[PDB]
Amino acid sequence: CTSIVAQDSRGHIYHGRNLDYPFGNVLRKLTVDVQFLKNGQIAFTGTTFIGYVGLWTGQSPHKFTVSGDERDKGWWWENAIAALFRRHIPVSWLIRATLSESENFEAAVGKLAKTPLIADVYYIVGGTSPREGVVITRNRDGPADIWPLDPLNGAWFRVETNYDHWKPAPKEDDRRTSAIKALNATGQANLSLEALFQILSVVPVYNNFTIYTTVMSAGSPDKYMTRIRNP
Amino acid sequence: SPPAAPRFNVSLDSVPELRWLPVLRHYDLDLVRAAMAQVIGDRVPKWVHVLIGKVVLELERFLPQPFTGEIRGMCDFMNLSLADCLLVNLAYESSVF
Ligand SMILES: CCS(=O)(=O)c1ccccc1C(=O)N1CCN(c2nc3ccc(F)cc3s2)C[C@@H]1C
Ligand SMILES: *[C@@H]1O[C@H](CO)[C@@H](O[C@@H]2O[C@H](CO)[C@@H](O)[C@H](O)[C@H]2NC(C)=O)[C@H](O)[C@H]1NC(C)=O
Ligand SMILES: CC(C)(C)CC(C)(C)c1ccc(OCCOCCO)cc1
Ligand SMILES: *[C@@H]1O[C@H](CO)[C@@H](O)[C@H](O)[C@H]1NC(C)=O
Ligand SMILES: *[C@@H]1O[C@H](CO)[C@@H](O)[C@H](O)[C@H]1NC(C)=O
Ligand SMILES: [Cl-]
Ligand SMILES: [Cl-]
Ligand SMILES: [Cl-]
Repeated sequence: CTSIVAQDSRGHIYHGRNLDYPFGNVLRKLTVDVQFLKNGQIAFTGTTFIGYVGLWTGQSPHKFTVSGDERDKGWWWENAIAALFRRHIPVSWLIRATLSESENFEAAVGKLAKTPLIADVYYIVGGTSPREGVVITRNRDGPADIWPLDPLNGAWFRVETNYDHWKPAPKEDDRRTSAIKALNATGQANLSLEALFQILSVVPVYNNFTIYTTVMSAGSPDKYMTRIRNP
Repeated sequence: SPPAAPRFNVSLDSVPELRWLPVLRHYDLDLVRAAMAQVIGDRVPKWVHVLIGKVVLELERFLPQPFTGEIRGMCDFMNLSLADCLLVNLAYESSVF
């Protein structure tokens, strides 16, 4: 997977992600955008596969955007014990709980970073005000690292694939470099959801296993868009 | 641009067991069943299959609603075994997917 949170020259936050998984020929058909309604009003939007209630991609209107990437760390008995005896919750259910409950961006970052999880994950969160973009590298108990944007010092985007950002990326599966090269070439002034879709369309950021690309900006909630790839 | 994903509504005011059914009615449920059979059969070890069935009576209660009720609602609607619907929804946690 690949998730991107970035900020333009105008202080707006954009968020996009590719969800990579095998079995595309069957799951592409099942992709849906779901608007979850509370009392007739859209409480939050999410993208899932019909039959799967957890959200790996979601948006709270005018509050924040969330997407989660896979982090392979630990052994099966850690997930089993964390789920059975330590009463941690699933990774994609916390994303949805955050979209439904958290009142603002800073509150979602705290809920996503500190709530115990059955497995590791990378949470990418985008907000509405400037600087509101972060990569939360998660452990089962808490956050292993918190990596916010730094526009004033030039770091106007964060790219997260499936590896710890402070270590080098495997040369065998190096989609991070392509995303950054595409972001470096786009530029902060030209940044937009359309431009974010073009970046997430770069090979191998968009690869054989990509099922869908979602782009979103909580500050402009109506532009939420999921596109299914090479059906 | 490539085709936009279908967009549907889910009312959180409805009971969890009925929340997703308005969405499922738009799909040939056999296709959902077929996608499960390919992803499950090609990944799950048997001891997990027995284990999750062994623990369905527990997983239903200590895992937080409405996630458990929503899964049970779609599973019965599709005439599937809850153990498998719970397994798909816990695919990331099982680590075997
Ligand atoms: C980390 C996000 S991921 O989707 O790419 C992933 C990577 C590794 C292991 C598990 C998962 C994961 O989160 N999922 C696996 C596929 N899935 C499925 N949902 C359905 C729903 C209906 C059906 F017929 C088949 C499937 S498979 C649920 C979940 C998104
Ligand atoms: C999904 O739900 C939303 C909100 O409940 C619907 O949007 C409303 O649509 C009616 C007309 O159909 C308008 O009178 C309201 O003002 C709309 N509300 C909002 C907040 O946009 C939307 O039509 C529903 N979509 C489907 C396919 O049922
Ligand atoms: C805790 C459980 C076992 C009840 C349910 C969950 C889904 C969390 C789980 C957790 C762990 C698990 O182990 C998979 C073992 O794979 C090793 C052989 O390839 C299987 C399932
Ligand atoms: C992107 O640009 C910044 C500033 O010019 C630089 O620090 C960074 O190394 C560049 N990365 C790539 C992959 O070109
Ligand atoms: C589920 O099984 C019942 C039999 O109890 C049947 O009436 C119904 O049509 C079935 N639905 C589907 C989607 O297979
Ligand atoms: Cl909810
Ligand atoms: Cl980066
Ligand atoms: Cl895992």
